[PDB]
Amino acid sequence: QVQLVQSGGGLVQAGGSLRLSCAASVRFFSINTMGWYRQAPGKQRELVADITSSGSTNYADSGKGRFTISRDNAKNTVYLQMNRLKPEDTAVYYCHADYKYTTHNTAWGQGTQVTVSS
Amino acid sequence: QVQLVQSGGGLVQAGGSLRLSCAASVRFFSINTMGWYRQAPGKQRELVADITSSGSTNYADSGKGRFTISRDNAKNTVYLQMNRLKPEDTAVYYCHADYKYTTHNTAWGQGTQVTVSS
Amino acid sequence: AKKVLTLEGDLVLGGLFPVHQKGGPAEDCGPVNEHRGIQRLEAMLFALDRINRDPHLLPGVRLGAHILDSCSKDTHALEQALDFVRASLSRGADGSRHICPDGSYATHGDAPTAITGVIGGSYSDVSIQVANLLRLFQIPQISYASTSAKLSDKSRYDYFARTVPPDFFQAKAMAEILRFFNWTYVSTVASEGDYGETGIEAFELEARARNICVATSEKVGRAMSRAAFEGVVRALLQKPSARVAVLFTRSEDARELLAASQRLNASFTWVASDGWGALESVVAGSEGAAEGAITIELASYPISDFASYFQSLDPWNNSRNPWFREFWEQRFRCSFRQRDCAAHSLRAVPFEQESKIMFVVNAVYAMAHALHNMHRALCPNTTRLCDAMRPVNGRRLYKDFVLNVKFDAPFRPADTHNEVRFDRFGDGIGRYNIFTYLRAGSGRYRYQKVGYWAEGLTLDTSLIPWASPSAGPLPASRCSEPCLQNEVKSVQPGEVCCWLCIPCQPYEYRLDEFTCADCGLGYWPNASLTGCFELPQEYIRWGDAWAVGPVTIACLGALATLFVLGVFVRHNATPVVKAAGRELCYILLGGVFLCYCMTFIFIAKPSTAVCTLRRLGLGTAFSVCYSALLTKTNRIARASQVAICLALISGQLLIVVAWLVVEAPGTGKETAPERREVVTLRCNHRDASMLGSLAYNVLLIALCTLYAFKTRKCPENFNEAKFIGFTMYTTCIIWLAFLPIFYVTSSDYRVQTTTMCVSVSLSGSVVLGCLFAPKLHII
Amino acid sequence: AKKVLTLEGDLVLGGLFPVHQKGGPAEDCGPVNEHRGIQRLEAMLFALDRINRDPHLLPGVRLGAHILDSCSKDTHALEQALDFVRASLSRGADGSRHICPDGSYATHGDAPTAITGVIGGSYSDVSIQVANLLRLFQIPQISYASTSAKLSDKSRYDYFARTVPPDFFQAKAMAEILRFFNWTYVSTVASEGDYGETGIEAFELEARARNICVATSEKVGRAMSRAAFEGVVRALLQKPSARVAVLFTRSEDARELLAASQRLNASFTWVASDGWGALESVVAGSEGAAEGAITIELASYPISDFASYFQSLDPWNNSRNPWFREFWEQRFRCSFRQRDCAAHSLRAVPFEQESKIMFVVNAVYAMAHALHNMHRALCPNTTRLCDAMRPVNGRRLYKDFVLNVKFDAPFRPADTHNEVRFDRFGDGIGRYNIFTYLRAGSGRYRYQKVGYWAEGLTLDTSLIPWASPSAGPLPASRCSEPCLQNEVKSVQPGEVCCWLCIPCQPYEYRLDEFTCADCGLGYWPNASLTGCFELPQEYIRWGDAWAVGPVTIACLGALATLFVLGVFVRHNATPVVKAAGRELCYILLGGVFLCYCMTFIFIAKPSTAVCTLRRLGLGTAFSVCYSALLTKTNRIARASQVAICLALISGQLLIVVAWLVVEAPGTGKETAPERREVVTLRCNHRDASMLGSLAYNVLLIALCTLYAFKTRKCPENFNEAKFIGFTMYTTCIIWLAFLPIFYVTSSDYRVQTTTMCVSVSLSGSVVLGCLFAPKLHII
Ligand SMILES: N[C@@]1(C(=O)O)CC[C@H]2[C@H](C(=O)O)[C@H]21
Ligand SMILES: N[C@@]1(C(=O)O)CC[C@H]2[C@H](C(=O)O)[C@H]21
Repeated sequence: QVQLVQSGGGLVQAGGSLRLSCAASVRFFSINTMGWYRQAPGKQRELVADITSSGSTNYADSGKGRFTISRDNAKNTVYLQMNRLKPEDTAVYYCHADYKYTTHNTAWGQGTQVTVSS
Repeated sequence: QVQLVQSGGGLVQAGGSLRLSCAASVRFFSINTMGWYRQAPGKQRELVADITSSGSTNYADSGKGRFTISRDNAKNTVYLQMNRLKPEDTAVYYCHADYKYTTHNTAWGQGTQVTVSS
Repeated sequence: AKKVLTLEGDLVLGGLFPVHQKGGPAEDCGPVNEHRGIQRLEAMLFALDRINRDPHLLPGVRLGAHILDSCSKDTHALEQALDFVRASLSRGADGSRHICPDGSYATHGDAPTAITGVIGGSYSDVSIQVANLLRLFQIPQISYASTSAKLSDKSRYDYFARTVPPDFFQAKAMAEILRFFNWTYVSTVASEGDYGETGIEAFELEARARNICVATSEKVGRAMSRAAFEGVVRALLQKPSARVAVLFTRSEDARELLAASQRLNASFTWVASDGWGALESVVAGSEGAAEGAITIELASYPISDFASYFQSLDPWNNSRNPWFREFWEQRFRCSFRQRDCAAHSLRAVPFEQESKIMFVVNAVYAMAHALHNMHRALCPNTTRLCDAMRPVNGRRLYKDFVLNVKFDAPFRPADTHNEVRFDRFGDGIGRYNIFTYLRAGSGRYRYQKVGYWAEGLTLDTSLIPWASPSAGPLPASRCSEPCLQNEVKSVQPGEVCCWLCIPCQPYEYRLDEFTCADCGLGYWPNASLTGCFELPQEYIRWGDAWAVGPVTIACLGALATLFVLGVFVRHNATPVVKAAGRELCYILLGGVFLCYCMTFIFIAKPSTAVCTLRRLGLGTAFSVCYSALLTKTNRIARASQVAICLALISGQLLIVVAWLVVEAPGTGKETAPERREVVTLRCNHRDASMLGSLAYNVLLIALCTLYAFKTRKCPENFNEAKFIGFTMYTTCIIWLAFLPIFYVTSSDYRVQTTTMCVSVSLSGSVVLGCLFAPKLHII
Repeated sequence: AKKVLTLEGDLVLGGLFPVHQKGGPAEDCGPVNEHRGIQRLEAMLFALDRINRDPHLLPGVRLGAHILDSCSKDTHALEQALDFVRASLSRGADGSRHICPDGSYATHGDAPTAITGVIGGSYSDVSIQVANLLRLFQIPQISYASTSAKLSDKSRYDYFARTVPPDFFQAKAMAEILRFFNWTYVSTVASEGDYGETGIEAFELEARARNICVATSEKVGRAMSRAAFEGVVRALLQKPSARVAVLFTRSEDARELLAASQRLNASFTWVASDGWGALESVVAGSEGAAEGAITIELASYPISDFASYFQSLDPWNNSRNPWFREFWEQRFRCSFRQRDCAAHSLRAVPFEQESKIMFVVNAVYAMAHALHNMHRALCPNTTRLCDAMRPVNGRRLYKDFVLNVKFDAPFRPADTHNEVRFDRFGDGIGRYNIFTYLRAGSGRYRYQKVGYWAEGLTLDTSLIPWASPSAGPLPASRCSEPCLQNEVKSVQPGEVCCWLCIPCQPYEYRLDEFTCADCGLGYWPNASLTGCFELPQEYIRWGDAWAVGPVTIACLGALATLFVLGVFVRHNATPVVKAAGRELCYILLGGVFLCYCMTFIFIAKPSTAVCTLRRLGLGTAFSVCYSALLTKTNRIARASQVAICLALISGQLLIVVAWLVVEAPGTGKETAPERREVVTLRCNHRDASMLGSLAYNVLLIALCTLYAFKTRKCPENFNEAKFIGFTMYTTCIIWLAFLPIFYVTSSDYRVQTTTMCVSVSLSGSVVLGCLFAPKLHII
């Protein structure tokens, strides 16, 4: 299998820019889709970013224009940008990768907490 | 899976008549093969009788002519008759059933001790 | 921190219920489960209360409760249920811990309550992961929802007696349902663990037993995302013929699968296992994607007492359930910190009862009955906590009291008589019901029973919309559509499920199941009587669509010849007619009648028993001119007329005798030529005979013509003699010139006859001109 | 009773080794295992003894040992290893047990030694069954033989760091091996357990990735009998094309499988996983059934130090191993009660070392190094047992010291530099070797390295007997043999693995990969240059294999006609010749030369740009007789000869002008008829014009003959007049007779030249007779 390593937590004011970078190994596993979800402890996760390694992408209902994402297959890495920040953006962001080895498994990583102030 | 139930053990005189019965519940399982094994605690098992369920049967090295066995599929039961027994038949005899449900597993039963005197 | 449901009792009963559903990568379990978690927990609590308030069941001892959460996971379930075995391991290890207080009753101020009996393991994987730890400490287990196929054997999971049937009956029901709708091409979706794999393997076994195949089998992991589910739906969409989708997933698993299918606008008929059930949260948000979905659930009936107990529940009075407050918050979308949803009540909101409520109720009742039987067998005199109840052995209780349960099902309807018992393998009775997702209401959706399986499947298409004839043909999933069996034959490759059909040879019809039948020789492939038809219309070769013209012309010429010959023989009183004999006119009239018979026998007569007569007719037609030429050469060679007529008759007789002798009327004809569209009914006996006879006639005609050619001038006759000689010479010449024409057409029946007809017509016209030349001279 | 291997030490190390193999239904485990159990146990003992005597690794603390038996079962291994978690649970529960002796160090006279680290789980199923219980109590685990694919993820089996590669690389190596030998039709055998299922699924994945398919996948259970194995071999024999057999079974499992295969006289090229290995007990008694079997083993090297220690072993001195005495009894077939095998020694008997031995040794060292890391993490100053080592937490040790091991492999050969390290997922390096069971010796058998897989497979066929060219073709397992691609095309059903090939249409050759190429139009299907051949021999139709006779006779007649005409025109001095004009002789000579040229041109001339000239030639040939008839009817109608010749020339010119005008020398010809065996190179431009010109010429000839027939008697000329009139009449009759057959035979082109030659020869003979009649009269 494969594990995901995420980094780029940071602590910036509202309206600033920030980078989340998540990588993983290949181990001859064709990664189907690399995505980013948001989730708070004790709640249900929501989808905010997806890259199907073919140019297709889909974001949340409120972030169809913002939240640009870029995936490179040279190192199997994904980068998510934070340009417009809201006070409600407090849930933990988790990066995931889907690999198909007789199971269509999805592997997650350790997320990074982001905090915004007034 | 299924299990085997045996009956008809005990202590008999050497050279006497001994009959062992082994039955089971079919539970829609296609029973392909049923036989009998003999072993001792801490030792290996050896087949003594087996029925291919097609009119063909196989026996052990010391049971070419004797140790006759017959199976009825109405109740899925095996009966083997013993006529000449040496004091070396102290080992417990076990019966096995062969069923094919994606596993080719073999079901065994409990142990009924058979004893022979001088 | 973690929450534990603790209820004080004389005999504490363990419990493991998945109140929380599958969580994300942050925590072990996130959102709470309302159907599987809350309803079954409250059902167990109500069963415990009813048992404690039942004077006929455990009147002295009290049934306690020690209930934990599994978070729909294996590792979490194990770390939670570790206390169940801790309670016994502490007492086991405290055997030598006897110095200060006492010998056998050493207490340390915190003694966990011994778990003599425990129920739980709603998930198959959780069940198998906890059963090992339970049997390691002699703790019996009774399940209520796990139907794994690998839990039937007692070698590994010896201390496991579920109240539900295994996956074998469920796979048989799915196979019978798929065979009832003639579904052959099947696609399956599984889940990682035990339940999915065992169910899929059993389903493939039953399908191969029912002549059903599956192209691809899909699986899903534990940690999943919408992207992986969308990829699964896309992979399922790679084969358009896979209209059906077999699922062995869980509730939230099927919910996410439906969401992914709806997001991709994928249309499928969904057949699933008991994981789907009659739940509303699974189909919530994916109503259109679940249209016309077949769902199989275990046999169950609603309970009115449990429903009344569940409706009258509030977080204030129900302080014994630690997850009840957060369940209320999640259900009503409120928070107790703000103190806003205090006036909300569950009575107003409609309540749907879980199908497996009766299962856990019967499991608790069976455990209580086993404990009562133990109390009656060990300490029958007293009714309170007896001294024999201190050491509890799981082996004896399981092998003598748990497996020997047979009692009327509690809270059962009065219409039926349901009895809870354990089979030889400690499983439940095999019985299932079927629901179909239909638009029963105007906009609301629900589940309607469409049949049941109990040692046999019974279904009705009246309550199924897509299966009803009003909606049209039912959605069928087959790799190859049934082609036209009349002229297309299917090949049998190394398979038993799929096949391709191509048309066989056009001259053979399809009768067998493997290869098109030949139906013999000389028969046309069709479906007239049984396998192919017979066309005997070849022997009747009248036809004459465009050949009737020359035939009618020949008959008209023959009639004109008869007319002019009659007019001539009637004019015998003329002096020029008296100079000729009376035999020449008679033999020429015979020859003209002979060629009339020739055209009559060539226009209408068949070829059954006329062919040898036809050869005799050709011989006589040749002998007419032969006798004419013999008379011509005999008159030139010199009572006399009598000798000439006798010689001509002898020559004709020898000719016909040779023609009859050379031919052998045997038996045997050609079956059929290389081409098979038309049969042949012809004189396939001896063509060399008639060819040799014709060659002999040509040779004798040539010899007599060379005999007549020696004398080019006849002083005994006037200028008509040279005309007659030239006519004979030109007839011989045109015969020898048309012989190659007859030769080159020796390839088919329809052409060999028209050339002979033209030849005999030309010969008749030549004889007509030869007879009219003296008539034209005396005209 | 049960046997426990206890070795005193400061820090005891847990261990679980399957000393006993699978037993019958009587007891949990019966006979002892020699290669798997005893060898690995003694290897661990040697590793611990060498580490305890190593000053550079744990000089102060002593590594104890608590080793147990698994009996090759999951439940037995669990109930044995329960003490590992008991040792920690007692201390955990004794936190509140503090009244009399003390607060935190309460002792009860029997305190089990805490198991800080434990190694074991040689079987994948045993490994996964024990890993949950180990992680429930914060106990790290390091494996040495289990290569299950479900142990790679850290979500479930977090506390598991094996020293062996997972099943992924093994399946990759199996797929590369099966692709190297062009093995397509494959049959697999599995076992009831995680190892078998995951290995089979990975194998099917890599086979579908390598265009390889598997028809049936067989599985076996734990409790098995020879009858079930015989049935498995019989089911494998149901498909004769399944020459290869993939095995993911155990050691004794493969042994019984080989025994059943030998009992049924079944021949297979066995390919198996690491379960087979280089063991001799598996192939014992089934040498013939194991002939030519490919086995994959984990990469390792023998240890010389352990071999000397293993050979110098006796039950008397080795009192620390409880199973060593019974192992000696089972190996030497003796009993210590009779005291007879005391003189037997292991040095004389040859000793075979297990391949995985060094593995567990490395594991031990790894664990020891982890302990060393602890000595450098909490108490680096002191050397002996510090107070910080009392609480041992598995999380910190596993996540900071066990997963960060990187050290030179102990007892490694000096030739290579092998380094033991843990990857990102706590697995081993992916590298395997290959053995082939061959008769290298006279009668003995052994295993020989025939290749290795390390991020790429490398094999040599020189050391493989059946793969060598000396033994012939290697045994290949394919569903369908490769048929002749020249004229047999394969259909593409709904598969990618198997196919069937049938001969396509004869007129089309097979070039594409799906359908036979059409080879265009007019091209014969062959394989001459690239895809098929072209036969332009249709235009060159000289032939005359049987038609040389008539054409030669026609040329001879034409030459004789030229000769007699020259002799006649040279005899013009005769008085009879002076009575006729000189223009008739000239035009008749021209006509005879013309018909001779037509006879000579009907065979040698091509059909490219000669058809129009041929039509003009037939026109002129008919115009010869036309002018003859015109001069005949002009002489009888009445300077005069000049007018007659001018009229004849004008008529011939008008005839040829009309014949040239009616025809249109355009472009376009027929491609090919329904039959495709031969191409047609014909002047398929305009034949209606040709037949219309012929009909018009015949009509004008008939009109001229009707005009001339009125003056049948010619008193100006002598008896030659009636002769030439009759000649013209019979030529007209033969022309009108040949007209219908000419119009009808136009369907066949080969007959066209023959009938044209026959017609021109008949016309030439007619003109020859007409011209020789005066010569015969004056002869
Ligand atoms: N079919 C399952 C099973 O463990 O047998 C798996 C998913 C789920 C059903 C439930 O009652 O919650 C149960
Ligand atoms: N391949 C196995 C495994 O558990 O990975 C299963 C059978 C056996 C090998 C051993 O070294 O004993 C081990």
